[PDB]
Amino acid sequence: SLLPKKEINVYIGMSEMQVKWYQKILEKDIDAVNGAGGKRESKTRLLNIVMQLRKCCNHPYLFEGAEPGPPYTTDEHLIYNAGKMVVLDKLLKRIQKQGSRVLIFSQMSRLLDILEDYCVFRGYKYCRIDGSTAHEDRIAAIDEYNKPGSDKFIFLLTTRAGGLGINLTTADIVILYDSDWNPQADLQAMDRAHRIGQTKQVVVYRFVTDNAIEEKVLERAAQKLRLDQLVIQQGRAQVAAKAAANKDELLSMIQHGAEKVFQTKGAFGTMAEKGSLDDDDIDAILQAGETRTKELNARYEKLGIDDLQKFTSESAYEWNGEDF
Amino acid sequence: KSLLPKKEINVYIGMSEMQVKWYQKILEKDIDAVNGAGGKRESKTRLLNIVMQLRKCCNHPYLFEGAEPGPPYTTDEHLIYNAGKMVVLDKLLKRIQKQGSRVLIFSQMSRLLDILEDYCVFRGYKYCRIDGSTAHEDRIAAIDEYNKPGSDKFIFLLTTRAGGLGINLTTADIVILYDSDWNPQADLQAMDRAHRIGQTKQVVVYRFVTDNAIEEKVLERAAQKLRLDQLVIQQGRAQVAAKAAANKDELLSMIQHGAEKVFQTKGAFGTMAEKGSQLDDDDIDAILQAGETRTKELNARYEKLGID
Amino acid sequence: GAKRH
Repeated sequence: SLLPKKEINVYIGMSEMQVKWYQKILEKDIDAVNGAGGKRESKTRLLNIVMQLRKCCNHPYLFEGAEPGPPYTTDEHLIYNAGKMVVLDKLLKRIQKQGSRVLIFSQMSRLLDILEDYCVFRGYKYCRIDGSTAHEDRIAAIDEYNKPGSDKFIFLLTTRAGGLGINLTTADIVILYDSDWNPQADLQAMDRAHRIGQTKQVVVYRFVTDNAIEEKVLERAAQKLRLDQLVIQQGRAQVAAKAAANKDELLSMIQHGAEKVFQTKGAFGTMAEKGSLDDDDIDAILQAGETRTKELNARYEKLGIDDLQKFTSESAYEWNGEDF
Repeated sequence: KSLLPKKEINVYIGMSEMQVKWYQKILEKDIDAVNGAGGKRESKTRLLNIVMQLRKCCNHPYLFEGAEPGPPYTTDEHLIYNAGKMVVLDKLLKRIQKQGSRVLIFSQMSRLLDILEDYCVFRGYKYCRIDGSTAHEDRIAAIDEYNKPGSDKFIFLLTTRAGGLGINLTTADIVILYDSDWNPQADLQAMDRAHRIGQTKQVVVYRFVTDNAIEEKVLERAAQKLRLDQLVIQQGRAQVAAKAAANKDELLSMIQHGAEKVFQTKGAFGTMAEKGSQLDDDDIDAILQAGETRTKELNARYEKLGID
Repeated sequence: GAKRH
């Protein structure tokens, strides 16, 4: 039994330093912010503003000259200049207290550089996989973190880098420092821990900068996840329209009313009455038929794929329910 | 402009005294296949043969040779009251003409249109016909004859095959599907010859269905295929929408989100403004509690949407 | 020194 994963969005603010760089970024190209350029201009200018705002929402020290001037010192301000670092400082402190180990994912390898200095400044043992790490080295980092009685506590990874199907079930908590445009890259990052072999409840903390760009980024990726799940559940609707008729289906069509046909010594239902007609009788037919039509349409148009799908055992015709 | 939606009405019809005999003869001459004897590789061909004959019987017994009274073969009243659908058609057309309406009549079988032709001659109904035997020039000449202002024609006979060829017959307002195609999109394409841009009146579609026979069971199977096509169409929209990269407006709304409030800020922002230094358990438990609330709120917003 | 450099 594998326990379903808990996913919690941690909406976070920005330090005064972040606000400064956030304004500085918007001011550098404020005419693009106001949407004053022509519709012909490339996406490049807007995409650049987007990435710099993500760097600002992650940590100000991603920009050169941001961190206070020389001499450069690792300090407490490495934590108190970024809204996520403050939330992370206490979140990790509480994670280590309850005996939980944590994987931390990020989009940017320069941010894991900042987290490396934080881990030593706080005394945390850790591993790290960037995607610039070779095949054999990241194997040792996996096994080191997975070792029975391991010394490590935090695992630093970039969202895409691990590969596919790696096992980090020795950790129980996943911290997404920042999210991906592709919701499947992040879900693959959560499933590093939430997969067969995990015995404890997997909890995923997705850091989100509230009232900023990352809040609107969250909704665009949430829709993409929802739109994805809709394609997936209809993946068998392709076959159903394509599928030809069963031996079970053809048999049911022919047998429909076959007994009453064999019983009829005269004529079938409608023609039993007259067979010549009164416009009252024809207007009675159309009214009765329109009633049956509306019932049929409303009955089927509310169905989904799970009601119209034919299992493959349908064409595995064995015997008759009761004989004909 | 306003194009009135089509009223699609299934009109369920019985079988004549003659039809029941043939429907029994079809079922009896291969009663072993009806029961289900045989393998699937060999009996599906045996069942598919029964299906076509039962559809032929539901249309008209005269499709079988030797059914109609022997030579000479004359068009009389027996051509009408020997088929359930013809009787209903006979009174429907009489009402259709009186209400100033013109009707397109489609069918799967061209040999039925041949029967319908002799019926129209027997009743004096001017008609034209496109059954796919006709060449491109001839089809054009017949379409023009039916749409001409002040036309003499009243009925237009077509094969469902020849329906989806890009022809326009909006000068008629009534569609009668004597029998149905196994692929609903072919019959639905036949309806849009009258129900397309250019029609000014209400298009009414009567779908003849032999009640309590094979044609009634097929009708429900077509509705399954019709709905599954809608779901594939809807899946395509969700597929294309998922593949779309961000628009320049989508990029703009993401950048502008909160941009005014950030410019408005002088100190710290959000959480860092609230406490923003070292955080107690009470600070973290308040964030995680409010955050988990918004996560449930966010997922619920999209979990109630779906191919609608 | 520090990794963030």
